[PDB]
Amino acid sequence: TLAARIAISNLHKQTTKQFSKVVEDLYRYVNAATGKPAPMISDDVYNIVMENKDKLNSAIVYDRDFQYSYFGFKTLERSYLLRINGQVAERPQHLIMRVALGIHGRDIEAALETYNLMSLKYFTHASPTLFNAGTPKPQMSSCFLVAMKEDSIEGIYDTLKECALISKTAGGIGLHIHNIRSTGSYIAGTNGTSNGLIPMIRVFNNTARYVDQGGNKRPGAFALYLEPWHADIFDFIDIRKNHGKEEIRARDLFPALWIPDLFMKRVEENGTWTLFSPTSAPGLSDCYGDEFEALYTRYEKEGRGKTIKAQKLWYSILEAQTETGTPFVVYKDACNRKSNQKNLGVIKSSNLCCEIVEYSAPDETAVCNLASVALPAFIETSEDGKTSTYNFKKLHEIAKVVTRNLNRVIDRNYYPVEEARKSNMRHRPIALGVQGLADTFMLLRLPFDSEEARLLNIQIFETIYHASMEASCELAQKDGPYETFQGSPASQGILQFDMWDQKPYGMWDWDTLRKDIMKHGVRNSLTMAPMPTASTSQILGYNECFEPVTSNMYSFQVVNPYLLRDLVDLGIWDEGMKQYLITQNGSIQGLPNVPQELKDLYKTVWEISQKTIINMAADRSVYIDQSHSLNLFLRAPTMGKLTSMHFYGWKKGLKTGMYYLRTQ
Amino acid sequence: TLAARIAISNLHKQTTKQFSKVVEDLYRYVNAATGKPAPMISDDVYNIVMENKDKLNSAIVYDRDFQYSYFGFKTLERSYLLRINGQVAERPQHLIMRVALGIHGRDIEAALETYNLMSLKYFTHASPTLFNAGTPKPQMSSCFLVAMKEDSIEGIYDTLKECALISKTAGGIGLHIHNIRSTGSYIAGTNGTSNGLIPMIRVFNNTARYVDQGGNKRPGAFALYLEPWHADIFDFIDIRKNHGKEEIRARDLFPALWIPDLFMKRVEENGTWTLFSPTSAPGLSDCYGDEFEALYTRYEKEGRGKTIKAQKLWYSILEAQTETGTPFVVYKDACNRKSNQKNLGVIKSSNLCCEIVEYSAPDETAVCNLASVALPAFIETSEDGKTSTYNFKKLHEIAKVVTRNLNRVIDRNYYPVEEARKSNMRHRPIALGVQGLADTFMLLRLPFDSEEARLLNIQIFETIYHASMEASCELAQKDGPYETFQGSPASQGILQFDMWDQKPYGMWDWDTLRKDIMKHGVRNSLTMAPMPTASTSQILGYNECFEPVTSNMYSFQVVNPYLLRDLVDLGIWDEGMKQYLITQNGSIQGLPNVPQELKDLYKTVWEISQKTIINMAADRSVYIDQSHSLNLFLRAPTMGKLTSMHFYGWKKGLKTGMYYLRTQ
Ligand SMILES: Nc1nc2c(ncn2[C@H]2C[C@H](O)[C@@H](COP(=O)(O)OP(=O)(O)OP(=O)(O)O)O2)c(=O)[nH]1
Ligand SMILES: Nc1nc2c(ncn2[C@H]2C[C@H](O)[C@@H](COP(=O)(O)OP(=O)(O)OP(=O)(O)O)O2)c(=O)[nH]1
Ligand SMILES: Nc1ncnc2c1ncn2[C@@H]1O[C@H](COP(=O)(O)OP(=O)(O)O)[C@@H](O)[C@H]1O
Ligand SMILES: Nc1ncnc2c1ncn2[C@@H]1O[C@H](COP(=O)(O)OP(=O)(O)O)[C@@H](O)[C@H]1O
Ligand SMILES: [Mg+2]
Ligand SMILES: [Mg+2]
Repeated sequence: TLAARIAISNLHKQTTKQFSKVVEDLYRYVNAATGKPAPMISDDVYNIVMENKDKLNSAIVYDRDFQYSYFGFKTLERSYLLRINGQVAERPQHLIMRVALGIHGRDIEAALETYNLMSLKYFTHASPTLFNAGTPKPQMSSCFLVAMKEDSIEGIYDTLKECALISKTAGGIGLHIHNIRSTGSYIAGTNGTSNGLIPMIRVFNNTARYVDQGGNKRPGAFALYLEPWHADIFDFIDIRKNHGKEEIRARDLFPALWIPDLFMKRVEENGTWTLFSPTSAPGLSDCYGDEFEALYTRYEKEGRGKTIKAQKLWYSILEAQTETGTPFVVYKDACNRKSNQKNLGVIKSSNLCCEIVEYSAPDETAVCNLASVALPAFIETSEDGKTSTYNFKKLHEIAKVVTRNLNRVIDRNYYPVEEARKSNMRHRPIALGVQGLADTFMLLRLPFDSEEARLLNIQIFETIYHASMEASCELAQKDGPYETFQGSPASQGILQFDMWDQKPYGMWDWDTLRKDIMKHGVRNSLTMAPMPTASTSQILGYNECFEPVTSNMYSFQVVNPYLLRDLVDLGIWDEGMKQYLITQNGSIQGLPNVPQELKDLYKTVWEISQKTIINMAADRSVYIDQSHSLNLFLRAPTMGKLTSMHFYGWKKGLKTGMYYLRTQ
Repeated sequence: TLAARIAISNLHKQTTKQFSKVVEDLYRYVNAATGKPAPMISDDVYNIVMENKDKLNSAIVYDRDFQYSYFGFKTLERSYLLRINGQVAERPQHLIMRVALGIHGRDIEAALETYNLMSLKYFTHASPTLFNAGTPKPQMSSCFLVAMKEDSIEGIYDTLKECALISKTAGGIGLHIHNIRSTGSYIAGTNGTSNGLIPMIRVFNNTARYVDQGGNKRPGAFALYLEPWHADIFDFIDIRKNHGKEEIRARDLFPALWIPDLFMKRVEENGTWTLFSPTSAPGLSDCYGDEFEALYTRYEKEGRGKTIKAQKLWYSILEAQTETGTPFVVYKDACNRKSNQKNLGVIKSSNLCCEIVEYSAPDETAVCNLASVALPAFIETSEDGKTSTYNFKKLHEIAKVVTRNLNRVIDRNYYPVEEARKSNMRHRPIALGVQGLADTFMLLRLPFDSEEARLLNIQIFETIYHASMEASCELAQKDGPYETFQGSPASQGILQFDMWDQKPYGMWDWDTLRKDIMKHGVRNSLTMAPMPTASTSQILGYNECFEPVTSNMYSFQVVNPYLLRDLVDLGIWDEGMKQYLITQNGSIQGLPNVPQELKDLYKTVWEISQKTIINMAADRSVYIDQSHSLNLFLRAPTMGKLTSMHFYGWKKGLKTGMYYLRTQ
């Protein structure tokens, strides 16, 4: 609580103050053990700082280093602040300014604006952008979607190499493997027999452990995508199980289902499902919707696969999620039907955290650059105040700033492999998200499940999508649309919510925007993909992304600051209530002397109906370009509950039915 | 014993008889599950059989199918005889003829000669040649030596792919990794820190399990080579240990030491040894001898590494061999100093079984094609007889036949990767070996450790080397020397034994041969590499390669046929002696009523002095081009014993000090 203004003070004492000097130290750094010059700032950002040192040096407000809570600062200290000899060289303000310069280059005024907005916590960029912006090979991208190059040892190992090269410089990976022939399929060149996915997965698994994001940084992180008809599907979904048969597990990877509607239809009808090897039943990953169903159905009649009962696979899916939190679930038809990149071809996968939906192929590895807007920063106490209100106007303004940021990142990025550069330069996607929706709702006195919260959620996501497309239309006016604009839904005036066949809420003028996009283009094929903010939310001191809090009382013991305020304000906060909190896993329900309104406001995710989560996810989804990383939380899980959740999500038209399933 | 002329009879009944018809069945075969034409004979060998069916069909003697003992036939049945639908289609004679045609093509008379000699068991070819000769992509090579392409993720994964592609089509691999920076070395592109060899080994390990020699054929089989100065050396040697720390072991691979003399010198002097990362101490793998010692010594003074006591590494080497049989030991200086390929550059590794010594680099993967001569087939009962004698003249004749065979294999081979083709076409090495030396010695009434045996060993290897170079000089006269002949020791008249600074035994006219090689060249850079014959020896029914028997009584219980003969001939073979054999692990020493001469003749390897093995290995080594796969066998092992063995071998100038160390 106070140990923050204590440990930040210590860094100040143990660090150089003047920004242009820290930059000098970074830039002139030599790796001692090898005596090699190891500059930690690009030449270009170095020169820019030296030619602007007074302006740059004087713009920085180090008081702002005290915006960070204790965990936030320590998060910054451990992994983000550049170090010289195991000693931290950057103060948080310094990091921020390096990033704003990393992103903006010669445009100093744009860099100053980003410095102010980030230092004041209106928004942040994703971890890799913070780690690497303004450094010599700035790999600022968070996400890569990799296509298995070919069903051959040559393509498998070309793919493995690619993944290694990517993991080297710190992305997370989604990799689709639908085209690999299954167990027992014939191998012609040697008259042999395939052992299927598992032994191939195990090679990728080891690669992930080996290539730890730059040498002792973080284990490689790959999610694998598979359509539920693949004949190896039962072992794939179990890849994370704790119990026996070590040679058949792949514990360092994450399995994801790329589900066609037909699977769901068959599950609900209590029908049959057919398992195929892709050699016997080709092209299934390369179509979707009615076209997929006609193709699948024919192959199924032609006897080309093995028939089981659908509900047998399902029950196994459900078992695996209950035990491991995986596999993830992303609906292939929804993704494909409702994607502005549909003119590129069929989208075969999502990504490590199920927010990105972008087209990939053997020659194109889809990329995304991310940032998240801090939703609390736009609450103003009103002019009388106390009403508090929500400044949608400023939100719109900042989302436009961040849009332009993520666009510069595209052009200034170092891409690990050529397949990533080719994709990104062509198609130009970007990913805006949010953090602290829970905090916003709290501050404003709205319960998560309330109709008021429902409305705010809709308006926030409408404003972010509108702002991002407005900014992207602006950039297309200056710089031209992205190469692949023509033929896109957006070129026809079909925007995300149109694809859900809905009217927009209408807080913004979508018609003028649409008129404008049709005439001038947009600069980015996609703009929205709300992400977990698993790390960045913790730097800023807010609840991750768009989920309710999991607990009003984490563990160092820290009680929800909004709840604490309230308890003291009511003459009820004593030792007998702090007790009823570490024991109650952070709940206040049923608790004796506590007003109903606080109970309704400080509900945990474990106490909110997942029908409420799904509904709200489905509401904002009309304003999301890509998808979003929808964690599901079940207290006492049953197959019946799990089933109704997936199905409710599925019939709502979600793209990401489920990220992790969390239990207790 | 009789179950052989029973199970062979059954195959006959269950197989088609006429050779050209089995060929027809093979050639017209369709993979049923996929309906793809899967011809199991090349077009070229098919056409040859059809244009010569009477001659081919009538030359075959199916009585010869009864040359094979019971284990031999079953070995053939399980893995070698081509199958159509899980049913064996080839009789052994058929296999033999396919191979002779696979090797010889249009030269029918050469094919007939090879058919007679193989069917009559004068010699055989190595497993891959038997599996694949005359099939559509005939990969007949047994050995590949792979250079780690570069100290980078790009080169590591290009290497991994290469190994996969090779393993696909059934070779064994030696891979040298001396150039990979060790644990804690700096990584510049990302300001990180290396985790060294182990996590990289684990990726190769998984690849070996995955790529099982054509799809369900046999696990991948890789040996790794490392010079004992590499800073990761303590964990490398322990890679096969059974006990804890699973993440640090690599149990599906085999570690091999590539030892400079200096290591040994330092061990014996009780001196220091210095551990380096190759980034801090470059070029050590790229020189040998005095040049290596001056370079190593300087780096060691310049403080570039970590200093320990030599005997600490050694003791650990010795511990690991005691427990796992590994690491193998091959002396880098001996290999390099005494190699006809020395004009190519520094040889950085041996192979999976430590018999091959060939140059490899990022663009050249050394290859070898193998065959073994059955030493027993050249015993004739003499003209009066009973003396038995040894027909050195026929041995010479057959070795010349096999030389020409292995040369055609080179030209007719399908190479899995371009690096293997480039090497093999340039340099053209080949590998002759032997099987049943133990049987030969027995039949002839010579104890393994006798002076008579010593002499025969010297003469056999002299005759094989002479014959092989004679034949290879013949081919150079027709076809030109191999591309890289000029500048070689052999081009200067320096033959293997010259490099040991020895005179040849002189049973053959080496001077005329030398005159001839100097004028005309040889077709192959190398010709001799006696191999384990771990499988092929068992097909023919003889003791593997050049080792004494391990036991006069294996397990189906089978007693040494030469010993059995003797016991019945002496009125001593009863139930009380068969007993003293299953219990005595197959020994006859100390046994009451048994003549001294039989005790001396039927000594086990466990009862022969390893000084005798080393001596005899050192004797024949002067006639070996490459090296040979020298297993060592110790009853009750101690550090002192193990040490004197390695050192005695080392001072004898051996190339392969040790293959496996076997214990009990
Ligand atoms: N376990 C195992 N799997 C293999 C092996 N070789 C290939 N595979 C798998 C990898 C691919 O999914 C599939 C086909 O591999 P390739 O395309 O390299 O085989 P190839 O072109 O020789 O035969 P094809 O014409 O594709 O049937 O079989 C092997 O040696 N062991
Ligand atoms: N554990 C781990 N090892 C790595 C990683 N990246 C590279 N290595 C190892 C593999 C090589 O032995 C060595 C050098 O790798 P690279 O040549 O790909 O690194 P780079 O060229 O970026 O840096 P350099 O100039 O070579 O120091 O470090 C990593 O992300 N994790
Ligand atoms: N452990 C990880 N290693 C590498 N990349 C990751 C990891 N966790 C998340 N990512 C990448 O960052 C993206 C967004 O994740 P998020 O948790 O919002 O990241 P952060 O908050 O660290 O910026 C994911 O889609 C994924 O590609
Ligand atoms: N398990 C194996 N897998 C692949 N190759 C092997 C294996 N064992 C031996 N080899 C290859 O064959 C060579 C000679 O071995 P040997 O035991 O004489 O083979 P074989 O008797 O089967 O022909 C070795 O140097 C190695 O490269
Ligand atoms: Mg193929
Ligand atoms: Mg490098």
